[PDB]
Amino acid sequence: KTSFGSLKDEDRIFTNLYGRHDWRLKGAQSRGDWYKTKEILLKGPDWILGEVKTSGLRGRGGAGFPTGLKWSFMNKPSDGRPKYLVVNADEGEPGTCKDREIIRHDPHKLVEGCLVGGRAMGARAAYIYIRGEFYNEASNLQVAIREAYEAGLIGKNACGSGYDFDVFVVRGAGAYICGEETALIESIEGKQGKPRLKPPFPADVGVFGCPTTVANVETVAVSPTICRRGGAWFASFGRERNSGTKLFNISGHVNNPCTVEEEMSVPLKELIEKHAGGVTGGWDNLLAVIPGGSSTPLIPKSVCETVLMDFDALIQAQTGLGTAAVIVMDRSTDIVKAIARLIEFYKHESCGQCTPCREGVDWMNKVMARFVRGDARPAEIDSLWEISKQIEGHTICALGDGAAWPVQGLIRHFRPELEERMQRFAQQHQ
Amino acid sequence: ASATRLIQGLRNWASGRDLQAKLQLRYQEISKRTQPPPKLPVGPSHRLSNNYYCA
Ligand SMILES: NC(=O)C1=CN([C@@H]2O[C@H](COP(=O)(O)OP(=O)(O)OC[C@H]3O[C@@H](n4cnc5c(N)ncnc54)[C@H](O)[C@@H]3O)[C@@H](O)[C@H]2O)C=CC1
Ligand SMILES: Cc1cc2nc3c(=O)[nH]c(=O)nc-3n(C[C@H](O)[C@H](O)[C@H](O)COP(=O)(O)O)c2cc1C
Ligand code: SF4
Repeated sequence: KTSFGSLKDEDRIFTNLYGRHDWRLKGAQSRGDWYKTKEILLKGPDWILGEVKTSGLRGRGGAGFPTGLKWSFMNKPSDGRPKYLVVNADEGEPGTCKDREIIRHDPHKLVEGCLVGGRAMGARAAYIYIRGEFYNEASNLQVAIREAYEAGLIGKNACGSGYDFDVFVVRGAGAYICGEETALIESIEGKQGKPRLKPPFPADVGVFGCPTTVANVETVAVSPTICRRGGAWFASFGRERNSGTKLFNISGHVNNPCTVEEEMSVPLKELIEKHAGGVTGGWDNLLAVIPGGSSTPLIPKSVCETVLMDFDALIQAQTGLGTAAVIVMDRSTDIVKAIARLIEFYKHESCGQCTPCREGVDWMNKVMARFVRGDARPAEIDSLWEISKQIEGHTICALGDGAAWPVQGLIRHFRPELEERMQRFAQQHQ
Repeated sequence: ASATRLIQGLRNWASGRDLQAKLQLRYQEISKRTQPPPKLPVGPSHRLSNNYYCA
């Protein structure tokens, strides 16, 4: 297959994505939710993990780790400790507003994903770590979990299979770093959201020291559709090692910002001009796109012309997919102001545990706040580059990467703009 | 240097050299005691990039 995207409505997994149907159980069973879940539960963990591994599902949290390989680490016998699934519903990332839509509009598919993933790894309970800001979505999901308990779907003898499974909802308290999986685990246990190191991975020591899998809402909710429709159906979309569909979020400077499910390797020009109405001012007006939300380095219009919106092609575009949160920035934007506001976001949302993030993100924000006005000289650009190279790979979790990589993308693609900004500073202020 | 030219001629005759070319007493030709303020340069390691210590 040569071109990707242009996905029909019969192959959309997230039907009722826009809330146009009833989100409750009577509408859910009219859309294929909770249908033949008993035949998924009776066929054991090995068949479910085989159907997920055949489907080629990479991690929809943003790093693309193989989700069948991630859930297969939990295929181990217990030694007194129970096992747990945690469904990361935090979603504190700018540009990223897809898992909130899954909570608000497709809740029963998320609870079915909790049940299928809990059978898949022998997980005893499901702690959906929802964001604290999503209170109306939290009560939305709680009414849906009440409808899932009263119909015998979750709880004692879940869906008639001889398997007992609970689904808990734990609200956060407004912290971006509680979306990172180890600080999420620390946030469940009643402490500050400070990340653990790796190893021990959460499959070894996770929540309360129990073996635990933290999986994103989008990679949890698609897994019953993976078990029902088959692995090869879900695998035929997107390129090789880029299987599945993805909930893109086109925000920023577009005419119609929107969350849209699309086939994986869709071109970005096709996506923005078809599903969002193009950049405000057309494709002529597009300056730079932050391809997947605030953690990945931006690429300009010259590279957005031909690039494919999956993991590996954007890695060839020296960026990351992340959450597939396309932030669009036209010609009339001071991009240094936007990147310095983004670094100010990464210093207001950083837990201050280890040295390079705690000191360097504040120091890069001070340098970028001087760069916005231009109160510096060009030799402080490359110094800043080294500061990113002294944060990337020296920290515990990947907020150091998420605060270094936009600075790297900005320097690498707009060094002449920074130089001309600071030299016109030095000529008009002295 | 304020010597009379009779004593100057006697002195240049007795030494056999041109002593007023090279006086060992210093006068107004030497430098001033109150100098302008300097501004010293910096070394080659005053750099903000590719300036790790192990190199
Ligand atoms: N989804 C969101 O809202 C956000 C996502 N991100 C993305 O997060 C990415 C980084 O995420 P991280 O989880 O910190 O890093 P990532 O490199 O490590 O790991 C992703 C997953 O791989 C699993 N994993 C990898 N090697 C493993 C092993 N040997 N044993 C067991 N499990 C293993 C981890 O359990 C983890 O869940 C960034 O690239 C960024 O784009 C960043 C901000 C927000
Ligand atoms: C600073 C930071 C914040 C993160 N926030 C979230 C988040 O809000 N929601 C999410 O699903 N993953 C978030 N992640 C990614 C998690 O580390 C992890 O990859 C994900 O929760 C589960 O991985 P999965 O793709 O296998 O489901 C964050 C990562 C980092 C480094
Ligand atoms: S680098 Fe920042 S986000 Fe990570 S453990 Fe340290 S303080 Fe936390």
